[PDB]
Amino acid sequence: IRGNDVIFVLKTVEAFKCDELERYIDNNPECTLFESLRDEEAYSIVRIFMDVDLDACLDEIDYLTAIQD
Amino acid sequence: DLDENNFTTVPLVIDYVTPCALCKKRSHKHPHQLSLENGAIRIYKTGNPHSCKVKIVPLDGNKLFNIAQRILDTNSVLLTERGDHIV
Ligand SMILES: [Zn+2]
Repeated sequence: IRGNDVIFVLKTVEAFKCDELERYIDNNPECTLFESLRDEEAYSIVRIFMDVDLDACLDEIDYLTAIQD
Repeated sequence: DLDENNFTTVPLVIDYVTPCALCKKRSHKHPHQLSLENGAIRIYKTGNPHSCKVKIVPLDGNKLFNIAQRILDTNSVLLTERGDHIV
């Protein structure tokens, strides 16, 4: 694989590079793009990611210790 | 300077001989600070919060554990290389 430098996005589609995506984001701040996989079988190697949502507000100290743990 | 009644009031000032034991920084913007939360002492620097990671020290209790710790502090029980304790 040797890595991938192409990012496929869906508007609710495009295949942009790092500079291309940066320029498009700078031009359109309100555009809603979702990063996905252009081909599941070809480049299934991806990073490790997680999404966290807690409907409350925390101070700096509590957030720091909680994120460390 | 920090007593039993003023432990969290006076921020603790440290020396700069060695870098921070928590973040390896030579010098920090502000001195450290101690706070109490659920029977645990949190140690953290003021000013830049992300500069220093928060440390935690618990004051647990369990009288029998304290007694065991104190008896170990006197250094009366030892473990020989053969695996048998000497007192
Ligand atoms: Zn530090």
